Amino acid sequence: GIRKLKPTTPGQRHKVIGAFDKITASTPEKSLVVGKKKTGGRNNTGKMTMRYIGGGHKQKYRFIDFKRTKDGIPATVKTIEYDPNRSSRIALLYYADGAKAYIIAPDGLEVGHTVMSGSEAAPEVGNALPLANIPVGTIIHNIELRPGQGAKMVRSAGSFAQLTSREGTYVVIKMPSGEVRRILSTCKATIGSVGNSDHALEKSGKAGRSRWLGRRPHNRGVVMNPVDHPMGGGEGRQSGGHPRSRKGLYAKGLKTRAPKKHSSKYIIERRK
Amino acid sequence: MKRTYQPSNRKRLNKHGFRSRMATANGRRVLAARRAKGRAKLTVSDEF
Amino acid sequence: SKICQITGKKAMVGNNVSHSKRRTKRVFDVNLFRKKFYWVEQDCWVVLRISAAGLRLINKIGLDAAIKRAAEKGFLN
Amino acid sequence: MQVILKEDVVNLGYKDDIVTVKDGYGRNFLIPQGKAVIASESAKKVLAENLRQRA
RNA sequence: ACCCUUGGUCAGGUUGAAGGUUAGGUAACACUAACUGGAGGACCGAAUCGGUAAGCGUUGAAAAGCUUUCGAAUGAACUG
RNA sequence: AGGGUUAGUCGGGGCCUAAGGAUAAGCCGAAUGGCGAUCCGAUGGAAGAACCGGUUAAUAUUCCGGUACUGAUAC
RNA sequence: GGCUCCCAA
RNA sequence: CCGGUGCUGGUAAAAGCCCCAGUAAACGGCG
RNA sequence: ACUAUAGCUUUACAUUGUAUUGGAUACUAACUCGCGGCGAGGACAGUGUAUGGUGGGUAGUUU
Ligand SMILES: [K+]
Ligand SMILES: [K+]
Ligand SMILES: [K+]
Ligand SMILES: [Mg+2]
Ligand SMILES: [Mg+2]
Ligand SMILES: [Mg+2]
Ligand SMILES: [Mg+2]
Ligand SMILES: [Mg+2]
Ligand SMILES: [Mg+2]
Ligand SMILES: [Mg+2]
Ligand SMILES: [Mg+2]
Ligand SMILES: [Mg+2]
Repeated sequence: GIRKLKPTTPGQRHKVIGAFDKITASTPEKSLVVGKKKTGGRNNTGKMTMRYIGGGHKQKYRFIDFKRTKDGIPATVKTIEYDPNRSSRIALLYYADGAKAYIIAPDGLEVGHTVMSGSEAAPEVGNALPLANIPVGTIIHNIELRPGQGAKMVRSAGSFAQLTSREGTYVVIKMPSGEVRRILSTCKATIGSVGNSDHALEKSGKAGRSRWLGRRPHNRGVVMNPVDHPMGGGEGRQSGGHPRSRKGLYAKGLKTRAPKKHSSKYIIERRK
Repeated sequence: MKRTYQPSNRKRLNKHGFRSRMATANGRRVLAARRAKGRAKLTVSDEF
Repeated sequence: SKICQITGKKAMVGNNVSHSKRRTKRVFDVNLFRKKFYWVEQDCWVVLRISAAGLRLINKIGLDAAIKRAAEKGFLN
Repeated sequence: MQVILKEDVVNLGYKDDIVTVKDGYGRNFLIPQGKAVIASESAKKVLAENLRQRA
């Protein structure tokens, strides 16, 4: 859900934030968190390689189990928690073996439920199965690209993918982007869609919230000088010509995916 | 108004001290040139 | 030390020359790569950073002779 | 490459004979899997001596 | 100038968001009134940060200041 | 020119790690070298532990008079 | 000191 | 408004280019 | 504007092999990647030399 702020101030007139109605705990698990350092977009030589990054609230990293290799060990869902590092919520799991882990919280997973991973697991929401064992037509998320490497594909809040058909060693999956592509049937996926689908309805309301989230102001190229940007210069306002970056890379329709990439053999239909 | 020199002994030694000069090939070049000129004050480490 | 371990080949310095004879500095690089070889005489596997010329010499006189020759000439290390 | 066969190989046979091959077929397959060895002069002389003694 | 890590500072007053409780009200939610609550790049205003307007200074007390006036002052704040 | 700064308990250091820095195994590279997980590195965390009174020209929780406490060491 | 509330956690 | 300009598609020992199509919250025009 | 050039891109040779039916398909052993040998690719890709395009991104200049 979402909470719309009343317009007591101009900086709150257009502000919509989440209702936090799924969170059941406020403190993270101590053994699964660690303090995280920030980069200002600076690489190991100290040079700013990525702009518009800096400041923001201090954050701690949560260890998410994207691999889920504890096959056949049932786990109990303990809490649903806020994670500052991703748009979705996370879930705390207690294994009957006595381990603890964090997983991406799927839509519909409630505190007190049971989850399992591996081939013998029932295809219920929250369970992790090899794609060879998932019934065709199931809504899935957290899709592995290579077997054993961990989920990479469908992870953002509200996002989901679909298993459309299977063709032997490969299954066919439709992506959030609308791409249709082939995935090895020994790769793993989790049943259900990622929760917190109302994350897209939130509005910051003011510049201060972007500063809290750790973004820095972005300057348009047409209001610079020619020495700084190809689109800068002129007396008064000017359009800047064909849109391009500081290095002259066209910004309208020029494709940048490598034309000889091997993975294009597994991509049936493309969509960006 | 605030002027350009704001003293700090730790920063002075970290930036221009003897060990800072010896840590780099160009710093040793500076030391060799100063010895060849015959400076009585080799680095800021010599000052007090 | 990017250099062939069998022949000692390293990069050369030369010029790009345009049609109007403008000359710009350039480097001629060695066709260098890492490859694994089965040493029969010692019955083991070795990894060598060699050029295609070094591979030609190996395929001409055998791996053992090439390695001993390179060690004698100092290229091996 | 020129190789002295150590075993029998289909489509180029005559175990213990000298045959010319492509460099890759013989550097990357035959020698590591044990079929054939390089045809150096010492190996040629040894094989000739063995064939002469067994003749 | 920007960033990173670790610390510190912000007199006093005002306003009164969400939420809650109590009465009425509904098939039930809604919804009305009182009390409570204490949010906010909210208000007035010291420290502090900045530098609007005028006067003065222009071999100046100062190689950019002083006096009055004025902006911000829980934050995209200031500062070691 | 002479004199003047007195600590088991105050402050620091000795211990620990942050940003960052130097490195090992390795990687890269005409040279000089550039990288790269243990060590260094406080602005943070531990420190093993008091006060009262008096006194100098110039020191004091340090000197003195009481009152205490802490750490090692020989029975 | 704890308590309450909040999200930027 | 797709005419112009961009962008996207279908020689040494094939690209391109052509041609056709598309694209204006692309640059641009609206005698 | 003239002339170059980093980068990007095309093809040939090298790295680079085998079989079937040439022009494609298939294979695994070069080579690449993943998990701790096994898996996934595969003579492609990447890299070197040569070569044609493009290239105010950068440079030297003229006007
Ligand atoms: K902007
Ligand atoms: K320019
Ligand atoms: K100040
Ligand atoms: Mg301007
Ligand atoms: Mg104009
Ligand atoms: Mg305010
Ligand atoms: Mg004031
Ligand atoms: Mg004010
Ligand atoms: Mg240490
Ligand atoms: Mg005194
Ligand atoms: Mg120019
Ligand atoms: Mg000149």
